[PDB]
Amino acid sequence: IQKTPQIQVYSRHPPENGKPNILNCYVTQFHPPHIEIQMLKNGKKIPKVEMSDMSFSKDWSFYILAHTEFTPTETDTYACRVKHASMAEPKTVYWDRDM
Amino acid sequence: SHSLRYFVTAVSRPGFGEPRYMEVGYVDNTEFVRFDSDAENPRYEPRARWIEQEGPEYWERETRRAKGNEQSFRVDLRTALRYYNQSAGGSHTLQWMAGCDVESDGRLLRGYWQFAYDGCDYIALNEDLKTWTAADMAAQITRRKWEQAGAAERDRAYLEGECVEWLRRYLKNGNATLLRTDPPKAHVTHHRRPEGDVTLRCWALGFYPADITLTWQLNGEELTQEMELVETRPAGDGTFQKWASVVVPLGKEQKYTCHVEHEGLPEPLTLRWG
Amino acid sequence: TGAASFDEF
Repeated sequence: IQKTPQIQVYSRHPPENGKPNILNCYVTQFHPPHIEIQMLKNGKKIPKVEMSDMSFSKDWSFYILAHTEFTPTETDTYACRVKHASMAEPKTVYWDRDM
Repeated sequence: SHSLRYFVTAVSRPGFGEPRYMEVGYVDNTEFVRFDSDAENPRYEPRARWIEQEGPEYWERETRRAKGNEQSFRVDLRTALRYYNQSAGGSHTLQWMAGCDVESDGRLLRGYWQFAYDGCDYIALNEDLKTWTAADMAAQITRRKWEQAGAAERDRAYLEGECVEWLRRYLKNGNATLLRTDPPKAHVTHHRRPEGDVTLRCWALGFYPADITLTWQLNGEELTQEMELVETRPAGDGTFQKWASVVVPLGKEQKYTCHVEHEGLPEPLTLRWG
Repeated sequence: TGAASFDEF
């Protein structure tokens, strides 16, 4: 009746400081479908965040790809914050330059 | 084999609007069409360049089909409330997957017409395309209705006919992207752990299609049992990413090999921390 | 093209 989402945060292209890129937040295996996904930079919300269509997998569980434009720097910290009915509190996953 | 699949969802949200209705269509793992009841002017829309070739009649018919399914799913949701004695205050989900797998030949391999209510199996057309499997006493009511209506034969005719025919036409029109290969570009990274040993992470980037095998080896042994693997994930441009890591002693980097096997490669790759 | 769901629960 209720499934906790799995989250991965990663870049479209290998990161290079000062060069524009796209940051992906791939959220999968959740139910029900209602979900809130936002992307952060140093704790602050990123204004434009575009999402793929939501779909479901062979097991009836939902997935979606959120993404945004970002220019990675040496010092800036990026994250994906996911709010879902299966979780008491929103879940934040931080971007790792080698994951 | 290749597949054409339609993934349909209806979700009630009582007190914040009419139920939301969605359809998304895929050839293989590639999304080509979508309908969403929340859009301004809800209509079937292209989601790949190759489907844009279809003329206006295609879009008008697919739109009317989705709107018909939408009305029909909203009745299904109300019916499910009566069958399960649920109130009209709770949010509920109805999912449907229909489509076909065809061989390289072009003949049908498997048809699919299956429903779920609140993320649980409800009713499915059997592999024979003749009979239904109801998952509970409520779905048995629906099965009885559908057998009396001759639903199974109508649906078998779609799965064996239109579905197979349209997949073959989509594979031809979208030949360029659907049936291509792109090789994985691979590299190995290196991270000193505080325990005194290192993480070797093997990347595979920009490959199409999604099928790939990443493995680490120590002197030809497969190390399947001790390898961290992420799920293959979309880069958001039609290509896929994947990595596999291992932990190795600090001086023994050169003894481990990553192997990448993919359709796009002329030869499987062998990498090492350099 | 997708399927029509003529049959209700």
